[PDB]
Amino acid sequence: TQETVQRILLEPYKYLLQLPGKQVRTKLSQAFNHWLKVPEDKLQIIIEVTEMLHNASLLIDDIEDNSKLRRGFPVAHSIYGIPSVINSANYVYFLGLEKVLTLDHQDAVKLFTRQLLELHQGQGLDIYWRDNYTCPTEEEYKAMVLQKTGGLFGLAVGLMQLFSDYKEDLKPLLNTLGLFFQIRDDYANLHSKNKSFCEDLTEGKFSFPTIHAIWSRPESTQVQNILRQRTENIDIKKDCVHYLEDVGSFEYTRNTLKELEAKAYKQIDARGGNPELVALVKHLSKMFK
Amino acid sequence: TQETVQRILLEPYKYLLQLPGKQVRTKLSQAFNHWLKVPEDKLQIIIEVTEMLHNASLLIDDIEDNSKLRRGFPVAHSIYGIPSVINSANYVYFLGLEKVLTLDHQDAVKLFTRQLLELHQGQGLDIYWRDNYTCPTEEEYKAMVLQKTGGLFGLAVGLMQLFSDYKEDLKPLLNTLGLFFQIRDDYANLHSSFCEDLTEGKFSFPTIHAIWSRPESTQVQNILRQRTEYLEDVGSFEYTRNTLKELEAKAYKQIDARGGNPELVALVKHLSKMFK
Repeated sequence: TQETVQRILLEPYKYLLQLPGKQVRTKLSQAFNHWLKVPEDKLQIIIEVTEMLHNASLLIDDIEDNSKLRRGFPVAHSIYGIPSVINSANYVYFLGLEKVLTLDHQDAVKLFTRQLLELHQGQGLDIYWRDNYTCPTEEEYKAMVLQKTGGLFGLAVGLMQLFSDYKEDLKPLLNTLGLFFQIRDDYANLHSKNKSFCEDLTEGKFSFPTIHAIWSRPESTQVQNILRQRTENIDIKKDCVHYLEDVGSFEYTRNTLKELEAKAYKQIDARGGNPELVALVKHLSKMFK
Repeated sequence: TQETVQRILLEPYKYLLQLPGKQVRTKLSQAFNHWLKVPEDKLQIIIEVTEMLHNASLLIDDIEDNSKLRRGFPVAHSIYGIPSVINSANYVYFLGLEKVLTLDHQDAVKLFTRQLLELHQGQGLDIYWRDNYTCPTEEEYKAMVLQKTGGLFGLAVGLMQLFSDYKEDLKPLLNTLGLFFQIRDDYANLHSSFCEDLTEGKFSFPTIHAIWSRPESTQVQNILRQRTEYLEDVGSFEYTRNTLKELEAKAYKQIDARGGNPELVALVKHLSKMFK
């Protein structure tokens, strides 16, 4: 009956849509429309595509990170099982490709193909580093973030620019915003004090503050011992936070974010200014200010 | 030095490739070019896409069925972990789409999307029945197989048809070959345990016959899910053997209806020795 089969195939995806989300990709797309001025018919398809693909990748991320909860609620594969979530999220990917084909543009699929290939390289490296106990350098981590986060950012803005007269190069600004967002999340996860606490330590992932501490003081192995343990001991995680403070990694992260915030303002002005985008950067910058 | 990233991302996929296995999709697609006469440069790209999608779907299936072994060796996620295999397989999916774009044909991506959506609908039904222990009927299983297995055969011949003037209908033969190859794999895995797959809810052609050969009022189970609502007294393996014997004969008549194809006939006859 087709409508029946699509219903059971989208069930894990529909569960995730009800969970609390931030929709930052929507808020960044609307800010970039200040320049691009994309007609509303194409713009809605673009936004649906982007959030479709972003929501499907969250389903996959939670499996790949062994997450237990998502925003306070049980994770999707805890309820529907790993096999259903994989097939559902993967099915959504190709529903997104099907929707991209409705934009009626020869370059749209090429963009889709490139950006999804970028996101899988980013996510793959991040997984590989964690699963093979290989701590990346700061440069390597930044290069990976540009792919993992720049993937969907670049898909949205790139597709918009296909239907815009504004042809200026927005890729440097997008790279700054990709780093800014990811490192700000790394900082919040650890520098924060019901609510989850340092779940990146429990997930054993190398984040920006832990990477700095590892290479800053290689004589010590404290952070490695905690990440390898992949434990949920609150006290062990608290001791990791105390270490990153004395080593000065939280300050290093704040200075990195402040420098990124300043580059974003300089890059936004070069592109002609964008009060919506500027206001958004400032509001997110208070966290480390 | 940046191509190392690509080697890392394809480690689980390359492990399954190295595993000794028949390349039916390749020889089948080469035998179909006896009719379609695709230029060899385009045929090679089509073959690569097909085997890419095939081996990537195998990495995912083994997770989705909790398989322990493939081609006699441990499953890739038992070596590289489930996270790496999911990413690797999905990466190959979009490397396959990128390779399709090199065919330089406006209709290729539309065909790629349609078949990929068909495959995930077949794989999703297979998972749903297994999770709810609602064994499918023979009819339901065969409809599911024509998507989960024909979807890939249909991509290969469909793309070949984009570069050919041959306009004869090959869909009946493809449906026959798809059912044939699937039931043959079902027979081989269970022939040289029944209770294991049954206890675990793994539904295949021989076990489907075992369930529905008796009263089998599995409507209590079907009333618990979005589902709703096997003849002569013979063994399940023998029923599978007769079904396969019928499919081989149907394939021969359909090949003869298309003027003949000695390589295709030889491929079927060779694969048919499994149940004879």
